[PDB]
Amino acid sequence: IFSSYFVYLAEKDAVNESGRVEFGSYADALWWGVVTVTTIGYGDKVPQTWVGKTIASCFSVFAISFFALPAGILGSGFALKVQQKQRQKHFNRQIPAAA
Amino acid sequence: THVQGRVYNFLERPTGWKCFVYHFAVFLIVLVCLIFSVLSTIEQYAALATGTLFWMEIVLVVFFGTEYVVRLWSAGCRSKYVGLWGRLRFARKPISIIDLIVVVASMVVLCVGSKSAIRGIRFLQILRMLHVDRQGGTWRLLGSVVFIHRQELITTLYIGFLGLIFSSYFVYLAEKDAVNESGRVEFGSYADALWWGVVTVTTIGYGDKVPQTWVGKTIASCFSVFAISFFALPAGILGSGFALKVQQKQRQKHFNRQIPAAASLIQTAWRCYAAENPLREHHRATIKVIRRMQYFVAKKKFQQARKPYDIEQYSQGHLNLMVRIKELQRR
Amino acid sequence: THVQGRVYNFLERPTGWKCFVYHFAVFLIVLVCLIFSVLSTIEQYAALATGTLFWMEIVLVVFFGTEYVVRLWSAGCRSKYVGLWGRLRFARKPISIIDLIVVVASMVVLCVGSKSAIRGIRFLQILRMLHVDRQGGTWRLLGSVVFIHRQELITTLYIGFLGLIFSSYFVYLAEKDAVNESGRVEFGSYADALWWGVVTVTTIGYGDKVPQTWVGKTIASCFSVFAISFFALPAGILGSGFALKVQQKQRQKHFNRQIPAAASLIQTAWRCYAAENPLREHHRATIKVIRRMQYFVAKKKFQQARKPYDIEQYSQGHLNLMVRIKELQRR
Amino acid sequence: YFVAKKKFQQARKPYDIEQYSQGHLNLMVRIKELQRR
Amino acid sequence: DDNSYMYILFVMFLFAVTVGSLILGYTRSRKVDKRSDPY
Amino acid sequence: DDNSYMYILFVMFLFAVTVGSLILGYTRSRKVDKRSDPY
Amino acid sequence: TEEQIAEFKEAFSLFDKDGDGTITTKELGTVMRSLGQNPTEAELQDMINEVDADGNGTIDFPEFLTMMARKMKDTDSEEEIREAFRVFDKDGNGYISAAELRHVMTNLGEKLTDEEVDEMIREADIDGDGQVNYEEFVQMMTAK
Ligand SMILES: [Ca+2]
Ligand SMILES: [Ca+2]
Repeated sequence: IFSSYFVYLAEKDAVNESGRVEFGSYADALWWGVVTVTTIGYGDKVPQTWVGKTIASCFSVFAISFFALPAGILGSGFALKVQQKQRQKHFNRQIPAAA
Repeated sequence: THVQGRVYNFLERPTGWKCFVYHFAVFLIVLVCLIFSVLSTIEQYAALATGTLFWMEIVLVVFFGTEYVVRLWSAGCRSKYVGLWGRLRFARKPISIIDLIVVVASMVVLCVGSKSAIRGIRFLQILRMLHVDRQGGTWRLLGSVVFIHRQELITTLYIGFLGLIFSSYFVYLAEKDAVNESGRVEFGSYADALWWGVVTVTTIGYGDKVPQTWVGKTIASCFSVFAISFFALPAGILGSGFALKVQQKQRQKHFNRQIPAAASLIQTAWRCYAAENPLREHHRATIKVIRRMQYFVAKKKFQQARKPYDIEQYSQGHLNLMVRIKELQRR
Repeated sequence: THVQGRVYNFLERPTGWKCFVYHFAVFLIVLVCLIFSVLSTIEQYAALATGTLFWMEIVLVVFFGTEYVVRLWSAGCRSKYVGLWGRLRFARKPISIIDLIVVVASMVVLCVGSKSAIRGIRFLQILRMLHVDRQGGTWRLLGSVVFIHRQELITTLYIGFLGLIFSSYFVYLAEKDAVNESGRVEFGSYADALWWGVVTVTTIGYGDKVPQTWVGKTIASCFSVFAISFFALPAGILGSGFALKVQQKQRQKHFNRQIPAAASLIQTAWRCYAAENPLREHHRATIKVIRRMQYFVAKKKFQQARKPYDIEQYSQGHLNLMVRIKELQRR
Repeated sequence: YFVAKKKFQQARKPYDIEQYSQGHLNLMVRIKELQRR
Repeated sequence: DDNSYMYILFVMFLFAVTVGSLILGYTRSRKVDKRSDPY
Repeated sequence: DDNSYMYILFVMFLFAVTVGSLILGYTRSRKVDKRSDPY
Repeated sequence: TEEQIAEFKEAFSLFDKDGDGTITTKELGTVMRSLGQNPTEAELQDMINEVDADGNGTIDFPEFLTMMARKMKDTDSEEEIREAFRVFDKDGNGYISAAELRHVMTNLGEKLTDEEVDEMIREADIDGDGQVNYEEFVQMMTAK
């Protein structure tokens, strides 16, 4: 929300190589934010002014980390719950043979 | 003193099913306001943002301008700061330095625009998202997980930035004079080749700049694999570090529950032994009932303070070891 | 000998709040220099890089040309090498082989350009980033984590490169003769289809080459999922491996603290027992004070050598087990 | 016999990730010294 | 920009769900005693 | 290339923060005894 | 205990070279230096940091008497010295040889003299073998 507003302030009036303006509104700059925060990088909207490329660099690294976080989090969490079912499923086998 | 302390517990570090409403609702009002503000730049939905939005902003700064003074006046219920000179160190708390900047700067921008003016309202309307998340309970997690893992983060950022500084210079030497399919030169300067380095080292791959000469594609391949690994490293590092700190808070939060229920048993067992000496006789005939009555409640609370652990199957290294010492101890 | 050893500890493996300044400041000077060097290729900011930058480079090589000789002369304070013939194995240390190449090669390039010339200064000005990170404490971590995990890395790189060699050949067979939307043929050769394989196996996706025939899109889908997994594997592998080696250094670094405080207690307790026999009488009247005095300081240091562990809640498998043996042992 | 004694102590003391005694540091000794009493 | 209000509304609404979950967590919290844990 | 100095300055400055943190770590280090640990 | 609680106070204020009730931590850095120690001021301030439980630095024995009234021989400080052998133990049993005990005695912490460390393991190696057991030492340290 923050750093995809500074890009729009840096790129509110600047045209492409083909005569159109990319960052026309805030929603265009936010489509860009979601797209570049999840590392898609379609390539429809690239900031052309050299102020906006610096902000895109900073926000790129410092938010690609925090959006790539839940993959590792749920990857530990899924392999720790099936091992917590293969404890109680063995403990359900142990009781009638200890009876 | 009652009222001031109640108001502190209500506005800061809040608790109770209605404080939630208040705070989250102030936040949802901020969110509606910022939504209309960002829709005021679509050039086709700009008619919706009329002057009533501006007066809904001036009543909003009217609300926050007394909200800050309420939280300032209700700050003297703290042992860390008292009075008026002590309360300045309450305004060292950076959420309050952010909030003061928000309310006074938005008031100053609204005054000059009422006697690029509306553009400054967007930044000081984005900033009001941060000040309703109280207690800073999120940044304290990240600022400690990064500090615990400072060695590996500094190591992989140094190696990745060294690979980016080095191998995005060889591409520029391999592509200093070569044109695109459309008549322009991509890698004109070093900064173009470095924009490329950051972009291809974080696996974005926009596609504005691709090396055309076949020397540069080999270097791009090598540096691609051997630095995509070192820039994808901190995701896994902080992913372990975040799930290891919340489990280190759910140890001490259970250990803070165990202690008053390991106090309520001993302090009541001494009471149950003190039946000899605390008409003064039939008043002592009733206390032997209650000192045996509440002792069993304390006994239930102590067994409920250790048996529910939390990830509750963590006895899987010491299954028989907790019993194999005690049965030896009984012999 | 004092001076030479002091200079060694100062230039190499340095310590103390001022050595930091010296080293990091030399590094920041290198960084300003490389910044101006890479701005000398923007074709619009090229006026800033005048000849005073070249003379700031020749005074820089003047500074490093005596810095290397200072670190060479201050090398004889080491047990590994002495004198002049021994010091050649000090120049086997690859940071010094890098530094010698830097200073002599930059001097040689500056001599011929003073009697593509300025272009060689950029590489030998990028190389001076590496030589101020002393001790090689970063590459020793990575070169051991890769060596510990050699099996899984070799396995997944073999499977991923086999999938890349195989399935980026079927795309070329499916797309050998097919034109783009703009009149060119993308997959002309095998190397074009392999550039595509590396690019799409590391999830870049530039977009210069997309398979157009509907046979090739299916193969691209299959090989996309089933090799993106095996190329995203080493991030998680090295992410575990880096956070497991720093915790294996914070074991032995605490165990190096525990030993001199487990020596200072026993060596002082023997001193406290040796009160019988070390006017010679009142001099022995004072030593019984000090042998009981410093023993308590050693006792505090030994309990501060084991109770602060480090991730300090690691007693969560053996909570009652450290006490349930001792209370059995007292019976 | 002494060569075999050296080989058996070289068969258990080099473990492998060789600092895995960090849950049972004093527990391997606190049973044996109890066992000697 | 025909349906371009939708993007803004959706991103702001995901942010709102996350912040609301944070506030529920802090309110449904149990105690706020700063220094009473190891004593 | 209007504001094109900014990109170079920013990337080089992030590298500088990382290398400075490395140097602080090595200086604020405690000892440099090579072979004195297991003896 | 009745015969030692009087003449000990003559040695208690003996460091100040006066009659004041002062442990004289500022003058202890001269008294111990006159005895032949000469420590640093950091270790000197660390002495009364844990020796004097009051907290001033010079005392009329609240803890200077309690330093004397801590025999360091009961079961509250007999296992903490027994843990100091366990940091040096290899393969259990308290294997510690005379060569290894001399190796650790003359090298680490606060070192002994050679005339002290040469005869320190003498009564703990009465059998003459390569195992100075800790139980044979703390039995000698039982009266310490
Ligand atoms: Ca005095
Ligand atoms: Ca005192």
